[PDB]
Amino acid sequence: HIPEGFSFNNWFLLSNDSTLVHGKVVSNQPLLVNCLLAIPKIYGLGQFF
Amino acid sequence: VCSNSSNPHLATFAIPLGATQVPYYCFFKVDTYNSTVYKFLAVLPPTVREIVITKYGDVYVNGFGYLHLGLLDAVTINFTGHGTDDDVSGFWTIASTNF
Amino acid sequence: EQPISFVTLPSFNAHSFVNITVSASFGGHSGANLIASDTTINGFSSFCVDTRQFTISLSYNVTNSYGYVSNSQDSNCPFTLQSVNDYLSFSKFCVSTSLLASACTIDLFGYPEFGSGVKFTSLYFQFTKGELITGTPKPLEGVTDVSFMTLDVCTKYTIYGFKGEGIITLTNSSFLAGVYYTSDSGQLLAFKNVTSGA
Amino acid sequence: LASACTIDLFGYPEFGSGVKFTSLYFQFTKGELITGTPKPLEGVTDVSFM
Amino acid sequence: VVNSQGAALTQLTVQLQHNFQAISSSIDDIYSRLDILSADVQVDRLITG
Ligand SMILES: *[C@@H]1O[C@H](CO)[C@@H](O[C@@H]2O[C@H](CO)[C@@H](O[C@@H]3O[C@H](CO[C@H]4O[C@H](CO)[C@@H](O)[C@H](O)[C@@H]4O)[C@@H](O)[C@H](O[C@H]4O[C@H](CO)[C@@H](O)[C@H](O)[C@@H]4O)[C@@H]3O)[C@H](O)[C@H]2NC(C)=O)[C@H](O)[C@H]1NC(C)=O
Ligand SMILES: *[C@@H]1O[C@H](CO)[C@@H](O[C@@H]2O[C@H](CO)[C@@H](O[C@@H]3O[C@H](CO[C@H]4O[C@H](CO)[C@@H](O)[C@H](O)[C@@H]4O)[C@@H](O)[C@H](O[C@H]4O[C@H](CO)[C@@H](O)[C@H](O)[C@@H]4O)[C@@H]3O)[C@H](O)[C@H]2NC(C)=O)[C@H](O)[C@H]1NC(C)=O
Ligand SMILES: *[C@@H]1O[C@H](CO)[C@@H](O[C@@H]2O[C@H](CO)[C@@H](O[C@@H]3O[C@H](CO[C@H]4O[C@H](CO)[C@@H](O)[C@H](O)[C@@H]4O)[C@@H](O)[C@H](O[C@H]4O[C@H](CO)[C@@H](O)[C@H](O)[C@@H]4O)[C@@H]3O)[C@H](O)[C@H]2NC(C)=O)[C@H](O)[C@H]1NC(C)=O
Ligand SMILES: *[C@@H]1O[C@H](CO[C@@H]2O[C@@H](C)[C@@H](O)[C@@H](O)[C@@H]2O)[C@@H](O[C@@H]2O[C@H](CO)[C@@H](O[C@@H]3O[C@H](CO)[C@@H](O)[C@H](O[C@H]4O[C@H](CO)[C@@H](O)[C@H](O)[C@@H]4O)[C@@H]3O)[C@H](O)[C@H]2NC(C)=O)[C@H](O)[C@H]1NC(C)=O
Ligand SMILES: *[C@@H]1O[C@H](CO)[C@@H](O[C@@H]2O[C@H](CO)[C@@H](O[C@@H]3O[C@H](CO)[C@@H](O)[C@H](O)[C@@H]3O)[C@H](O)[C@H]2NC(C)=O)[C@H](O)[C@H]1NC(C)=O
Ligand SMILES: *[C@@H]1O[C@H](CO)[C@@H](O[C@@H]2O[C@H](CO)[C@@H](O)[C@H](O)[C@H]2NC(C)=O)[C@H](O)[C@H]1NC(C)=O
Ligand SMILES: *[C@@H]1O[C@H](CO)[C@@H](O)[C@H](O)[C@H]1NC(C)=O
Ligand SMILES: *[C@@H]1O[C@H](CO)[C@@H](O)[C@H](O)[C@H]1NC(C)=O
Ligand SMILES: *[C@@H]1O[C@H](CO)[C@@H](O)[C@H](O)[C@H]1NC(C)=O
Repeated sequence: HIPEGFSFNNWFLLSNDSTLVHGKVVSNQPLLVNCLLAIPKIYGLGQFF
Repeated sequence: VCSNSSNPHLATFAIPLGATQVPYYCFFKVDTYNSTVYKFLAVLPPTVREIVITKYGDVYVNGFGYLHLGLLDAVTINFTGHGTDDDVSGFWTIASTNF
Repeated sequence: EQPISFVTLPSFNAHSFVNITVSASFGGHSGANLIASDTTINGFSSFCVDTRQFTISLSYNVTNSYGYVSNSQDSNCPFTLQSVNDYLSFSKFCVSTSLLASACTIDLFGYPEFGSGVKFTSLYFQFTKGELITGTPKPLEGVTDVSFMTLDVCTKYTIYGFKGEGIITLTNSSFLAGVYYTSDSGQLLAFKNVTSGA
Repeated sequence: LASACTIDLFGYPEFGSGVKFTSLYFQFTKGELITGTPKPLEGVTDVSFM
Repeated sequence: VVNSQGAALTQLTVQLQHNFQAISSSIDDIYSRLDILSADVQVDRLITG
């Protein structure tokens, strides 16, 4: 689970068309995380996923 | 492959590039074992923050889902990540998102 | 005299001409019956568009003793032969003379006034909704961005595949998400200028 | 055949064009006397098992 | 009771978006893309519903 206390400034809802200006909704979204990499160096060597 | 009005070969693909040099004109090269064609889709937006790619071929930019493709299996990433470039690295975080 | 406004995603002038040509004769076999009929899509049996802007063109080459052949079209797809030149937006577009999966059939009939009419051929369209393909009646010359509009007047607008009638105005709002905003009435009231953010 | 639906088979050899090999017609009626199993049952006197 | 009386108006807009066995819920969209006959039949269905 994602920890609480995040502004989520660089995050947006996954929408095919249009966007909800304000409100609430429940849907399946890509939120569960297995691993996180930050301040990276290795992808400059042709990293493969 | 994206270039700022510097297209030694993409200019042949798109003779009337238009606009000016400041905006970046991006292209998708359809490389395969039969042809190496270059396609133009859109011009670089001034600001890009979050980019999402799905396993089913759907790409999402700024929560739009600009393009959709077929089945995907792997990907390769390269830039100037020469150890000391992480300070001005263009990637903040990369994660394995799940539905 | 409603002004016309057309705005889509910013792109340069990438125009192509797709042509369907039909050639047949009627005055040789029986007058009311054909001899040979050939249909070519730019000299080929099938084609697929690639450029953002494309223009359809249909050409008739019919020979008969009477000299007059009535042309009729049987339509099953949501768009007709001439309606495609009305600022239509798509993602994938392919045309063929042979059967293809998930493709509707459009029929062309010729009546040489001899008493009997015949179907020349059948057309198959494989089309997907989207934005990367635009259908314009004529090419745009000396145009860097196809989008053009008029502000603060009543006008017939076609924005992002939705056509309506109204007055368009500029608002001093800032938003970093989406390209258009809709209400619970299906009306696309708010849209953003992607190049400028307005 | 009368009162028979059509099932189509398409082959795309990746050369750019795909073609339909043929069409299949099934004349079927609801009932009990015909059963479709993924595999045959060996050494079974009564197919019913639960 | 105040929320009960303030309700029962929002759903009136909802069924406008609903499509009654027609190509699209926008009458202007349908009228300018397909022949007048079937478009008239479909808009008759829409107005009746
Ligand atoms: C925007 O528009 C796009 C279309 O471009 C939509 O994308 C579709 O999203 C749905 C939802 O995920 C996709 O459906 C998925 O298909 C998977 C592939 O199916 C195979 O596997 C199933 C068995 O699960 C077989 O029966 C089938 O024959 C295929 O062989 C399914 O597997 C998915 O179901 C399961 O997924 C995982 C797999 O383990 C499970 O964890 C799940 O719980 C679930 O059981 C799922 O049904 C669909 O393929 C997408 N289409 C395309 C073209 O990409 C977007 O949904 C739409 N909306 C948004 C917000 O983007
Ligand atoms: C698919 O279909 C399109 C539409 O018909 C075809 O484009 C037309 O091509 C024909 C010739 O094949 C053009 O007819 C003549 O073309 C000459 C040279 O063409 C160039 O210049 C014209 C403008 O003059 C451009 O439109 C064209 O794209 C070329 O850049 C012209 O010199 C001729 O001009 C004469 O007629 C005009 C009109 O009467 C006069 O004003 C002139 O003074 C002169 O007398 C003539 O136009 C035709 O113009 C093309 N139309 C368009 C819209 O492009 C494609 O060729 C066809 N492609 C395939 C593969 O089938
Ligand atoms: C909001 O939506 C609108 C809808 O199109 C878009 O507006 C863009 O930004 C400006 C706003 O008008 C426009 O582009 C600019 O045009 C200027 C003037 O154009 C010509 O004007 C006369 C003819 O009347 C010519 O003689 C003159 O030479 C201009 O070419 C230009 O000054 C701008 O750059 C031009 O000059 C430089 C000088 O070096 C050249 O290098 C350039 O190639 C170019 O010729 C500029 O082109 C136009 O309306 C839109 N421009 C686009 C889409 O590129 C935008 O989508 C959005 N608004 C903004 C501000 O983004
Ligand atoms: C309208 O259509 C006619 C009919 O031509 C053809 O009709 C169908 C059978 C079908 O194949 C169509 O696709 C096709 O248009 C056009 O009239 C002639 O069209 C042919 C094209 O097939 C032109 O080229 C010819 O090609 C033949 C195959 O190689 C060749 O044998 C021909 O040579 C012979 O031509 C005549 C018979 O037409 C014969 O009398 C001669 O002695 C010679 O052997 C020829 O190279 C022709 O140039 C077209 N014109 C003539 C007069 O034949 C027509 O051009 C087209 N467009 C119009 C009317 O605007
Ligand atoms: C994300 O991108 C920004 C934008 O480039 C990065 O900011 C950059 O950070 C580096 C080092 O922190 C700056 O280099 C140093 O700047 C100071 C002045 O602050 C200067 O005195 C030094 O000599 C050295 O040049 C760089 O200037 C700065 N960029 C800008 C435009 O100011 C940021 O580091 C990136 N973050 C990650 C995690 O990569
Ligand atoms: C890909 O398909 C095309 C046509 O079926 C073929 O590619 C050609 O390959 C030869 C030899 O490598 C080149 O000289 C040609 O230039 C290629 N064609 C094109 C259009 O570029 C070949 O059959 C296939 N190539 C594979 C399977 O590797
Ligand atoms: C990644 O790109 C750099 C360009 O500077 C190149 O030197 C390097 O060989 C590339 N890595 C791979 C694995 O191709
Ligand atoms: C893009 O512009 C930069 C200047 O900021 C320049 O150094 C670079 O060479 C340009 N891109 C290409 C492909 O030339
Ligand atoms: C937006 O800015 C102010 C309020 O923020 C307002 O007075 C002004 O008239 C608006 N400008 C527009 C709508 O162009």
